Amino acid sequence: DAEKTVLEKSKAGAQSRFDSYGKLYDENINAGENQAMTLRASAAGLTT
Amino acid sequence: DAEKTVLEKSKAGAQSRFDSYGKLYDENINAGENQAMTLRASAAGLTT
Amino acid sequence: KMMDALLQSVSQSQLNADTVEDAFMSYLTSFEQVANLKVISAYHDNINN
Amino acid sequence: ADKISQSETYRRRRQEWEIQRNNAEAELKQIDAQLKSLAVRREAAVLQK
Repeated sequence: DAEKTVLEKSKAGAQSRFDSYGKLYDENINAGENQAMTLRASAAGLTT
Repeated sequence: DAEKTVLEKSKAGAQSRFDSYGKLYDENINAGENQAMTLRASAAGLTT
Repeated sequence: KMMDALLQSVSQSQLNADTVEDAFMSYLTSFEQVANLKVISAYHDNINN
Repeated sequence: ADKISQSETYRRRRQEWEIQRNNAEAELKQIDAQLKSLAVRREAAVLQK
């Protein structure tokens, strides 16, 4: 029974790693990362 | 029999890691990475 | 050369309707500038036409 | 060129998070089968009793 506790409570750690990585994947680019893209690209349009 | 299930279903994870890394290796440089190379090198030719 | 301007201008991670629209309007600006020009003079490289 | 290289960086980073997420999911999946084996092992210990 104690060995069962070891297994399932390590599984809680694996679940926390899995869901945290999925949360980083689904929202891959936040509001700041694309803001830099738009800002950087606006500088490219001044050449003409 | 359950121990067999443990082994083969961890092997599925190893296969997913192996093929994902091979997919990153065979297509090492995508269409964006070399685009920057060509763009950066075009700036070097304006010195003359 | 303007299609090479276009490709590297549009090559990025995030593509939206406004970004691609603006990239196209800049391409079209280049195309229009190179289409309105008029010829002045010419030379024929060979003795025979 | 720096805008393009930043974009390719964010893309490579996201692919590395697929390698990590898939590794975590596989480890999660193998733990459940470990529990199934232990559930048997415990039934056999009750039966020894």
